[PDB]
Order: sequence, then structure tokens, then C-alpha cells
Amino acid sequence: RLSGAGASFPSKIYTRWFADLAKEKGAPRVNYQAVGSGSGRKAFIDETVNFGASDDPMKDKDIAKVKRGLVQIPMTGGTIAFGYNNPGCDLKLTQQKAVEVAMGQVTNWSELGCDDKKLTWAHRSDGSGTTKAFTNSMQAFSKTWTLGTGKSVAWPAGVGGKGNAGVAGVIRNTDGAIGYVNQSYIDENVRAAALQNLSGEFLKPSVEAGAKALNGITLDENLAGTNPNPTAKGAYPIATLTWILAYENGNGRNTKPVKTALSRLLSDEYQDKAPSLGFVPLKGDILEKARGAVERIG
Repeated sequence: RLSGAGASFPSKIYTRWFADLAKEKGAPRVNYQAVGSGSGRKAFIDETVNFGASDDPMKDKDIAKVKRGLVQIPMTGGTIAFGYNNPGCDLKLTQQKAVEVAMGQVTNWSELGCDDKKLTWAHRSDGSGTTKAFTNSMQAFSKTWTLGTGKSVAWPAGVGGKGNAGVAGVIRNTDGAIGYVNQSYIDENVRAAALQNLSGEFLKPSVEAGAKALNGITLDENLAGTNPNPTAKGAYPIATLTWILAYENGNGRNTKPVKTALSRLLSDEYQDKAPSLGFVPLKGDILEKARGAVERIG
């Protein structure tokens, strides 16, 4: 038996994976709660769960707060859409317009060249790694973006939704709404805008375009790393890895159960289900250090 909490960004693929895991002989049963990366980090630091989940990765400065030591493990990757509700506007955003929308400077769909319609911008109200990676991209897109980058930013305008799900919910229910959600939340009537990358093509989120953005990330000493505006051809420009946070020591009789769950999720068998929900299978050096990292847990 195990509890995980954090990032909503990966929660659709983690839930499937944990369901699959739960049927294998001598596998643990894992409950994952999707409460956002800010809350998952605090669950982790407070020792209320067996592992955390976050798309805003820990650094040298905040691992002083993890008494039992921190093993930080890339689990999957994905893209962040400008999801929107305006049927019969095929929205195609330049990097500059993208920033202007996100900055609250676009109040009507006319300003994007679609028909006249009040535009509503939907952002996260909770601490969020999707917000972190999204604003990380907005920052590198244009100096028109003045808010910096973190799990929350000082949005000048728009509506708040709790979680990826809440943001998607607001877009679903609001004609003319537009906001940022992980690719797995593009469904029913939330459509993804085609977004301009630095090579000048306008791309929608996909496994392909996402893997091309995550390709060239060198990982640091805690396997954290980002590519805020990919120079690579075919790369969707807002992509990020996401991480499980596990205790180096102190797991006790849950040591083997943790190691097995993470090992199973890092197998080819599991990673190869990622594309079903728009996620990027980890392969190559990224995957290898992830598996290596798991094997260091005590």
C-alpha cells in the first residue's frame, strides 16, 4: 500500500499506470492525489505521503528541507496547450500574441483576427508546475512578459481554476475562454491552439512535437532541467519533464514497495503507454538515470 500526492500535469497517466501496477503479483497499491506541485512538495517535505510529484523541480536550496534526503526522478514528459473554447476559430498564435494573451493584454478575439467575442483568460489559482513551465516559456518568448516564472505568478487579469482540471473546466464552460493546460486535458470541447516555435512553424501539442522539445535537455545533479523555448525543428515550444519525489532514507517497510512502483513505471512496458494520453515516453540517457536514481533509495 502507498500514497502519492502532487502534480495534476501527469495525473491522468500516473492513475492509469498505478491501476496497471496494482494487478501485478506483489505490486503495491498506490493512491495518487492530484493537488498540484506546490501542495505535493509540502506533502513531501511534511512527510505525509510516501512520495511526491512535481513539474516544478527541487534544487540544492530546498533539499535542505528534506531531512531524509531527496531522490528526484523524471517520470514522464508532456506539452502545455493554449486550450480554448471558440468553435470555428482556428487559432494560430505567434510567440508575441501568446505572451499578450497570457499577460491580459488581449481582451477580444478580434485582436487575434477571429470574430468579435469577449476573451476570458484562465490561469491557475493554486501552486502549479504547469504554471512554472508555462511562465518559463512566456518569459523566454518575449520581454513583453514581465511576470517572471514560478509555480505562481502575479497574473494581471483573468479567472482562476484549481488544478489543470479546474482550468480546463472554466474553458469548457466559458465561450471565448482560453487558458493553459497539459495536453492530456485537450478533450471534449477544449481545443489546442497551434503555437509558433523558434523555427517558425505553428504546431499543436503531440507526442512527436513534445519529444522533439525534450530531446536536448541536459539534466542537472538532481535530474532537473528545462527547455523553455526549443530551437529544435518540429519542437512544440511549451514542454516540460515532471518528477517524482522520493525519500532517500526513512521509507522503512515501504522501501521495497516504493522501489518496485517506480521501477515498474520506468519500465519500457509502462513508458510505452504514455502516448495514449499525449505524454512523452522517456528513453535514452534520461530514462537510464531515472532507473539509476530509483536504485539508490534506502
